[PDB]
Amino acid sequence: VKQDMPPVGGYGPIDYKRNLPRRGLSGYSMFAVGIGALLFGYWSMMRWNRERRRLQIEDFEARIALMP
Amino acid sequence: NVWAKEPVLVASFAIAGLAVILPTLSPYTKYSLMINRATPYNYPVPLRDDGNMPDVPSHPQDPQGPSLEWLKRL
Repeated sequence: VKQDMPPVGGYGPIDYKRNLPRRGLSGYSMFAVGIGALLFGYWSMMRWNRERRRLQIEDFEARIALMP
Repeated sequence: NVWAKEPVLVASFAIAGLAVILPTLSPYTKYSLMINRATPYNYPVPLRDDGNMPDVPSHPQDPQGPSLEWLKRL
């Protein structure tokens, strides 16, 4: 017998495609969810700032009543 | 159109135009004026009684003068 290195009856194929998934969101959906979380942060920001101004006015009234 | 040419310029002019025009529509600028005017810094001075005003309440507890109640009611 002979003992070279042949391929055994043929081998499987190997791909040659530029395999790209291009996944992720679109323009509109990513854009809208970013602006939506932005507006959520704005609303909570507005609420905290106006309640904070209430308390800071109370601090002003403390210094007024303390002064003379 | 120009949306592919210089898109950051288009978004910049868009947010700039709304930042210019958008203060014309507000139910809140009067609230801003009331907040930023009615915050006391200096001392609220007293004054002479005998002008005979149906105003200027003699007691700080007395609500006869102009005050705020929309503050705690947001």
